Amino acid sequence: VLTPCQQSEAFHKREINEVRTLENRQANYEANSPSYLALQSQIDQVHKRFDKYGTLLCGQDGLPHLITDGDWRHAREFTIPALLFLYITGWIGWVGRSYLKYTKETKNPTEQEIILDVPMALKYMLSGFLWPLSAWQEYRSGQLLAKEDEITVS
Amino acid sequence: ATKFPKFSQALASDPTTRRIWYGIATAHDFESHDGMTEENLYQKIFASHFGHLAIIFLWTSGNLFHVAWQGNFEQWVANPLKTKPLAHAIWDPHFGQAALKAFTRGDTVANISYSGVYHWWYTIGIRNNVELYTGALGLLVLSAVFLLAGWLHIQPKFKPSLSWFKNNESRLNHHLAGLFGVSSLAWTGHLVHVAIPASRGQHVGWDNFIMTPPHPAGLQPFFTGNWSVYAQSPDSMQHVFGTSQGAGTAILTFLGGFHPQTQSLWLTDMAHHHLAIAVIFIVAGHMYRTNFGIGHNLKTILEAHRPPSGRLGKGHIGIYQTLTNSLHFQLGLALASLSVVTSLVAQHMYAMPPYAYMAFDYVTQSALYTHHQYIAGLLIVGAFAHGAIFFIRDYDPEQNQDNVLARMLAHKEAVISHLSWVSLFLGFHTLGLYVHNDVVVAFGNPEKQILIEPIFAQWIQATSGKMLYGFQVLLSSSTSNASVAAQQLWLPGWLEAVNNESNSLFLTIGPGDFLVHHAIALGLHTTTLILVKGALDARGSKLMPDKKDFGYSFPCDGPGRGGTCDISAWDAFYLAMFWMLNTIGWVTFYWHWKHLSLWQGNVAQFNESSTYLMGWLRDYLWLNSSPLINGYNPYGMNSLAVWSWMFLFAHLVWATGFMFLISWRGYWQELIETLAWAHERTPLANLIRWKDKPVALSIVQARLVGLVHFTVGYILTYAAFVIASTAGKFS
Amino acid sequence: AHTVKIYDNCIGCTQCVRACPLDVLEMVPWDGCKAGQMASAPRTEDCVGCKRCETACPTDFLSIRVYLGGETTRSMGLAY
Amino acid sequence: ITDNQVFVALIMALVCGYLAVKLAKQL
Amino acid sequence: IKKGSLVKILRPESFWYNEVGTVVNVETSKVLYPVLVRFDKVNYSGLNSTNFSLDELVEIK
Amino acid sequence: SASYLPSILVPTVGLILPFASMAILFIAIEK
Amino acid sequence: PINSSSLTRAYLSQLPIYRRGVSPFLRGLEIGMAHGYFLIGPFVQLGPLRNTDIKYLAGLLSAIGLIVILTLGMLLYGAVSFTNDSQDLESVDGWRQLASGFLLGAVGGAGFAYLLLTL
Amino acid sequence: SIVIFHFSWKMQSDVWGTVTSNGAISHITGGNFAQSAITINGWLRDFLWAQASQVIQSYGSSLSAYGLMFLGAHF
Amino acid sequence: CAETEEKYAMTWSSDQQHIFEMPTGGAAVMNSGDNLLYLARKEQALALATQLRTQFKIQDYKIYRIFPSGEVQYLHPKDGVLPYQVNKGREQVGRVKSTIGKNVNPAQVKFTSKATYDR
Ligand code: CLA
Ligand code: CLA
Ligand code: CLA
Ligand code: CLA
Ligand code: CLA
Ligand SMILES: CC1=C(/C=C/C(C)=C/C=C/C(C)=C/C=C/C=C(C)/C=C/C=C(C)/C=C/C2=C(C)CCCC2(C)C)C(C)(C)CCC1
Ligand SMILES: CC1=C(/C=C/C(C)=C/C=C/C(C)=C/C=C/C=C(C)/C=C/C=C(C)/C=C/C2=C(C)CCCC2(C)C)C(C)(C)CCC1
Ligand SMILES: CC1=C(/C=C/C(C)=C/C=C/C(C)=C\C=C\C=C(C)\C=C\C=C(C)\C=C\C2=C(C)CCCC2(C)C)C(C)(C)CCC1
Ligand SMILES: CC1=C(C/C=C(\C)CCC[C@H](C)CCC[C@H](C)CCCC(C)C)C(=O)c2ccccc2C1=O
Ligand code: SF4
Ligand code: SF4
Ligand code: SF4
Repeated sequence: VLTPCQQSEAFHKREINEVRTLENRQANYEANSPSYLALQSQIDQVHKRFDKYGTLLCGQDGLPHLITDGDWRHAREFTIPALLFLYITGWIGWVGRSYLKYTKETKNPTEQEIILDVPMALKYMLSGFLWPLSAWQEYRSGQLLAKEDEITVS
Repeated sequence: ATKFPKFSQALASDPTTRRIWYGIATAHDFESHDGMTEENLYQKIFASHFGHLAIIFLWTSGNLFHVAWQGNFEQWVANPLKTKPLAHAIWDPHFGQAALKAFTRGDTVANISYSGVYHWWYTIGIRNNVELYTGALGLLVLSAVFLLAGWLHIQPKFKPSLSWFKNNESRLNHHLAGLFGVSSLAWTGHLVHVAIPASRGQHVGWDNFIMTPPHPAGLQPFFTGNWSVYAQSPDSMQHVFGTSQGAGTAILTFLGGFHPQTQSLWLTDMAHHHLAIAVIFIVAGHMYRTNFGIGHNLKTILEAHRPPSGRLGKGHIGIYQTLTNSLHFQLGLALASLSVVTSLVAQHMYAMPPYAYMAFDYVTQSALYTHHQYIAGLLIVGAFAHGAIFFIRDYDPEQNQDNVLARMLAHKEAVISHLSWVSLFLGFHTLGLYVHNDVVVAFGNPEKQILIEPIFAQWIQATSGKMLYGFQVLLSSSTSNASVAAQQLWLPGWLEAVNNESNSLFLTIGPGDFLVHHAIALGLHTTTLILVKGALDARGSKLMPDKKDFGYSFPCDGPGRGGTCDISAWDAFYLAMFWMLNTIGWVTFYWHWKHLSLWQGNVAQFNESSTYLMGWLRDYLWLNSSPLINGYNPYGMNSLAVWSWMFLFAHLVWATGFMFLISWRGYWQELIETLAWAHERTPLANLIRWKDKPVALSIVQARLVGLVHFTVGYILTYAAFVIASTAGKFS
Repeated sequence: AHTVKIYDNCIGCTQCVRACPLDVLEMVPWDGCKAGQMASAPRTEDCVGCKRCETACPTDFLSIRVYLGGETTRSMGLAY
Repeated sequence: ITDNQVFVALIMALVCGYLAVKLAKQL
Repeated sequence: IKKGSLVKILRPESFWYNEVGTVVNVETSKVLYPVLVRFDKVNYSGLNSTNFSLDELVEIK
Repeated sequence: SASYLPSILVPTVGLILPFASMAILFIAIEK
Repeated sequence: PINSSSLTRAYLSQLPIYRRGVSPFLRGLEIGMAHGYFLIGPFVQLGPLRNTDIKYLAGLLSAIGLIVILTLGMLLYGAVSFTNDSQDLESVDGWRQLASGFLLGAVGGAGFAYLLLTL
Repeated sequence: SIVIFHFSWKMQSDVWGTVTSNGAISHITGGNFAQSAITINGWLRDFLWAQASQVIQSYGSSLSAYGLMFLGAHF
Repeated sequence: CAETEEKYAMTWSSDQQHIFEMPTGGAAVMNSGDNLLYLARKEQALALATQLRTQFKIQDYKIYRIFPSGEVQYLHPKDGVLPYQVNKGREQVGRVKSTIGKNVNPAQVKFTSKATYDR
């Protein structure tokens, strides 16, 4: 059973346990100690850390579980960093593919991957931003894929 | 024939010690002998099948005899919860005095039989030692029958013709009907006549099984189809297994679910079960033609399945030829199907425990599952190993002209690239999440973990009535179509077993299920990356396309072209055996640490401390090896001192494997020359000269023997830890 | 004995014979190549099978292939 | 639970041992 | 056939099977493998330049 | 329960059978 | 080379094998006369029955227990190797006389050490 | 590995530790070497299992980086 | 040993007392005029042939293969010719018609005593 996390009791027991247990280290230093100030900022980083989990689903353990159905009530858990992440490595994959299909036709392609042409590298590094409708427009052009490359026997 | 390898003259000319090792390891390789053609091959594997079966029935007569003679079986029948099931007795002359006090259970000093055998023999209806003796003689006779046949079908005019072996057509008419259909029907003839009355108190031994019908009225007014009388009065609630109290008299009642008391399946359910499976298999026996001619020609069944869509090559035309002529294809399908059957057995022996007073002894249930999982992985790896033997020594791409198989070898690059993709993805997304959860838990904060609820398994448990999640779908919702559709038939006896948290059926699920089941799928996809790699690149790769010429387990190609350590199709075996032991590793560590949380009771001990890796190495390996590694102390010992010894022993097996796996031959081949120099040069021993010349082990054998010590060390270590762990926390 | 077979990619560049430390391979005048040479392996009874030839065989794919056959005294290369 | 049936057992598997060596010296 | 022509191969055991390459040498002296072809990428022996016959020799335009 | 039988069979199969069976198999290398 | 000098040659020469001519039964009876007297030693003081009055008898049954195995190895090695019949220790008959000499001389060495553990 | 495992366990049984009043002696493992170094179950139990208890229980505390350099170094 | 195994006797001549290296190991004296050398196996002997020939002119050299029946053979040189140099006397054995690309599949060699390249 996935209780809403702001009212799970054992979750709040983890709040009391980490605030008080971290406060057991705070019982060593004076009021103006930089260590003591660091544990002030650390207690801030525990109460903010637990109040900013108010819309998760911590179950019977008091530990905030997730959901990967795309329920749209839990899209901020997984599917929004899913689309964000696939944008970032569609960037990286598209930059790497575009740079290799640059340096495949140069003078010395073996030298081009040791010593990156930072001119043309930082050309493609930035130019792969609109990769969904650049791969979709190269894929309709018959250029994204290939045909009749290397293979073994059969 | 002249010396040793009475079968290969390519090894009898060898003067080294390789004639011994390769004389052993190529003994059963019947396809590569001196002059053994096809009829001389099937007429040898057919006899050796009988020798094998007689070894099996000699073994089961072994268990029947030791339980009959050294076990405590009927005393166990008296109190199946209390008394531990005893195995065979001990005769050590090494147990000095203090060991014997750590094994006496009565007059016997026997081992405790952690193999679930008394449970299955107790649900069969064996309630004496006398029936065990008559059964043990009843299988010595059967092993003499099978040795008689294997000796008998190697007698020359009784060696059957190969056209009989190529009656591939009709074995399926007889295995599905006779072996599977009749015998399971015959097994209902046990369960109806023995297990039901000897569970309902009636001692129906071999006397009154024709005078006491299992139903009080039977078979003269019962060809009329009044079959609801056989499911009239079930055994409802107030019954203990073995007596006659609180029990009805119906035979084939399908209640569904468990006993209330013994937490096992009803034997009425198994009688009706094997009866229905029996009828359906006997129906499936009428499938193919014979001398009669009412059935299916298999050529007409693989020829007809060529799609007009055209995507699937020129169809299966070519497959029926390469099953008759092949054997490693047929053995690959055999080990594939038997292996998935074993994993199904393992995934149901704990989940639906069939045997009364199992899931009450928490060691035998923990050994049967792990047993059938390691045997499951061994037989999958056999299916792919003989897959690669099929693609090398048995594959003809001219009879398989652009066949489905030749299509497989065409797109094997996409197959291996995508297996490597999913294996890479799961390996960065189990290990990523376990190192995330383990760093984060390590940094004073179990809360900042990534825990993903495995909602798909929770939803599938909601489809089978587990109401503890709140999805309210087909069976968890009590008003749906399937919920009303079997409301009288088998649901209310079964949802009690589902919604209960005592039994091991449809377990409660945290994110440890998520992260582990992704780790398991990592193991399956890595292990099929290897096996499907060196089964599809078994024949020829762009490193060396000569691979089909060298056979299966050729060593290498030398240092040429960069270096060629382990290119063969035998490497895929050799590496996916490590991945087999690993993957079945994680399966059985996960199962065993799930049930050491259920059986202890603290499920929160699992679900709080299994989402990261020090939960495993802390809460499971460091803690549950404590009654193991206290098996003997400098204060004394106990009964676990065998396993705690074996444990250590098995580590010494395992690491000796590394001596063969890491450090290869040419070290030792120039060290044996120092040993043979020192033996030749010394006095008093240069008389005793070798006959076979001392030679270090060849690099297929060496990787094989290092693999064998890796398996024996692995499996003996974990068989020590399952049994010593659960037998230390209990019994 | 290790059957060494020398196929028709053998353009006769003699790195096989100069690479073999056993003189199992020689060169034979064969009017099928530009150099007119093609290696032969008569004395494969002395052939170790160390595949040092197939390292230094600069053909397309391995004119000279060393199939690991029987194992005699000399082909096992033991000192004693 | 008795002794004579153990003798009968090792008789029957001694005969089965004779079929084991009997099958063994033909293949 | 001619020198310098970009040529795909049709022999399944080459490292450059189904990869185009430039013809260096064409010999007219009864050699069974007269056409010495080298490539962009390189096999395991460090050796791009190999040679072939005429049947395994497909030019392009 | 003939309790004396492991005191006969466990040695005569445990040690002396992998003595004479070493003899039978190892001379059987040279037969 | 070195460790092949005339003291080494003279000492290895008059051993119970390299000496010129003995009947192989007595040639083995000298071998077992050494070894069977020897092998009582590391079973009396260190064996499993070293604390009862069977300190000495377990030396006999254990040591002769090794001796019949060692003669079994003798008969295996003369069975497999030494196929010729040159009547010396390189034969079959001379080797089985060497083995029978090792058995009777070795059990004689065992009983000799056993009766010499009386004092 | 066995030079230091000889070190760090004989000198937690026969040298190191604390003392109390009247010259009393208290090692870290408490004299648990000569009865336990002679086997390997005594070795693996009494040293590689028992001395792990301050490495394995180190999460949440300041030693926990070692608890990360214990697991990953297995890796 | 020399009683049952082939000892390879490399014979050769030189001009100056140089110092080569044995395949046994360690330096050797290298008699200047003419000298033999009994060796164990052929790779040692032709490894000594490469040991000498890649240094300096050592020619008119070849091992007589002493096999224990007594007679000799003529290895290396065989035909007063160096083996990678072409003599028109060596008759070729060990070739097939084409590359690996026309070798038969071993499912055609299966249950027959042929090889996968024979055609
Ligand atoms: C040029 C960038 C690039 C691109 C577009 C791809 C794309 C692909 N790789 Mg990959 N790969 C790359 C670099 C790249 N790779 C490098 C450098 C390595 C060596 C570590 C690998 C090793 C590798 C393996 C082992 C496998 C793939 C696979 C795949 C395919 C599945 C996607 C995947 O899981 O990626 C895999 C991604 C990784 C293993 C790590 C990411 C690789 C680098 C670190 C990211 C790219 C950055 C790159 C260096 C930028 C260079 C250009 C820039 C300097 C201008 C996909 C086509 C799989 C496949 O065949 O599936 C079909 C597969 O099994 N790749
Ligand atoms: C009705 C007739 C009949 C029957 C009973 C059999 C029976 C058999 N044949 Mg056979 N055969 C027949 C007709 C028949 N044959 C005909 C007509 C032909 C010619 C066309 C052949 C040609 C033939 C060949 C060529 C071979 C056999 C072989 C075999 C044996 C299979 C191995 C085995 O025991 O597996 C037993 C398997 C099972 C009992 C079931 C395994 C899988 C199930 C699903 C799991 C078990 C069920 C359950 C869950 C577990 C119970 C265990 C318990 C502890 C709970 C088996 C004894 C083979 C052999 O070994 O030689 C003897 C063999 O090589 N047969
Ligand atoms: C019924 C199932 C079955 C059958 C009939 C076969 C049959 C065959 N397999 Mg096989 N195989 C199977 C299952 C099966 N396999 C499975 C399940 C696996 C995966 C584990 C394999 C993996 C496998 C490989 C890798 C190879 C074969 C090969 C072969 C062929 C020759 C076998 C031989 O000569 O061995 C001779 C007999 C032995 C070597 C004895 C086995 C001893 C093993 C190696 C170690 C066991 C020692 C034991 C653990 C020590 C006990 C000590 C204790 C402490 C535990 C033969 C056709 C070979 C082949 O065809 O290549 C030419 C081959 O290379 N198989
Ligand atoms: C701890 C042991 C270990 C680990 C982690 C692996 C991991 C892997 N094996 Mg493997 N293997 C092992 C032992 C191990 N093996 C053993 C003992 C054998 C028997 C020899 C094999 C045999 C074997 C075979 C035969 C195959 C694999 C393959 C693979 C890969 C599977 C795909 C995957 O999960 O990628 C996910 C990637 C990982 C899990 C890598 C770990 C992530 C790293 C640690 C992070 C990157 C570096 C990090 C930033 C630290 C920087 C270091 C610093 C110096 C800067 C994976 C890398 C297969 C393969 O290539 O798949 C594509 C393959 O075919 N293995
Ligand atoms: C698998 C079968 C097997 C069997 C039955 C035995 C049996 C025995 N071992 Mg043993 N052992 C085995 C395997 C086996 N071992 C293996 C595999 C190893 C290697 C790990 C060892 C290593 C080992 C050691 C290191 C020692 C034993 C000892 C003993 C004896 C126990 C002493 C005692 O308390 O009895 C009371 C003792 C007696 C009643 C005296 C019996 C003396 C001999 C055995 C009987 C007379 C022999 C006779 C002259 C020759 C007849 C043939 C012979 C081969 C039997 C006992 C006879 C101890 C021993 O040496 O005892 C003699 C001992 O120190 N064993
Ligand atoms: C290499 C090779 C091979 C391989 C081997 C193997 C190993 C295979 C694999 C296979 C396997 C290993 C198997 C598996 C299968 C699969 C399956 C079978 C799955 C599916 C599933 C299902 C079907 C389920 C579902 C369901 C449910 C859940 C309930 C309801 C209903 C149903 C039933 C639908 C072969 C021989 C072939 C060929 C030759 C070569
Ligand atoms: C340390 C040392 C050493 C060593 C030691 C030794 C050498 C010893 C040995 C010893 C020995 C080892 C001895 C032996 C003994 C014996 C004798 C001297 C004899 C006796 C006799 C006999 C034994 C007899 C027997 C018998 C009998 C009783 C009966 C009948 C039969 C017979 C006759 C057989 C030396 C000196 C070198 C040097 C210094 C140091
Ligand atoms: C929704 C959802 C989900 C998912 C699932 C799915 C969706 C699955 C399926 C799967 C799929 C649906 C797949 C597809 C794939 C296929 C293919 C066919 C691929 C493609 C690829 C490619 C083409 C690549 C390339 C590239 C690009 C594009 C960019 C740049 C880079 C590279 C070059 C790499 C989950 C449950 C998680 C959660 C909830 C919701
Ligand atoms: C230790 C080691 C050895 C040494 C193993 C030796 C040679 C074998 C010793 C074990 C044998 C079985 C001992 C002989 C005693 C037997 C009782 C003799 C009979 C055995 C046969 C009849 C089966 C290797 O030969 C080797 C080879 C290649 C890679 C790694 C290694 C390697 O690590
Ligand atoms: S190591 Fe020995 S085996 Fe492995 S590749 Fe180099 S040569 Fe071939
Ligand atoms: S094959 Fe390769 S190595 Fe042998 S000669 Fe022709 S080129 Fe030189
Ligand atoms: S096989 Fe080994 S030895 Fe014979 S030639 Fe090729 S490399 Fe030289």
